[PDB]
Amino acid sequence: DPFSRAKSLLKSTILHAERCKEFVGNMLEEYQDPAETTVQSLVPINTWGKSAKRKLQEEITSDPDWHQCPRKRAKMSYLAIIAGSIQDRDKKQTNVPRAFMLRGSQIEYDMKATRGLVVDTTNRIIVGGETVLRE
Repeated sequence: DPFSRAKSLLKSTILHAERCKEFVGNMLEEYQDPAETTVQSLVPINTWGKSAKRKLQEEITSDPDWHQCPRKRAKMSYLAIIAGSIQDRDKKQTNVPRAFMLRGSQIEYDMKATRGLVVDTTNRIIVGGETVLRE
């Protein structure tokens, strides 16, 4: 199930800094990761990979301690999921989208966490309708 599968991954990364840092580094540099094939099943085939990796690298440069902050983890999780997604080899690479629909579904996934799978109201962080953090 794409929904439940996305929910599991994002909980593991948003709630755990060490796992999020590991996950992000593996997606950015393409090394083994337990969510490798999961990531590929969730994102439609796209041309966004290099853009996502640039974004990831800008963030690490500007704030090394990004993994300390839950809002940043959610954002970097979004970019990392795209960074490890299946790329269309025949098309020009293009800019990452701000949101996309999880593969084979109308489940929206938003980078700024306004809508869909991951929702951040500045009080809670809600993953798949389940509140996982509350300030």
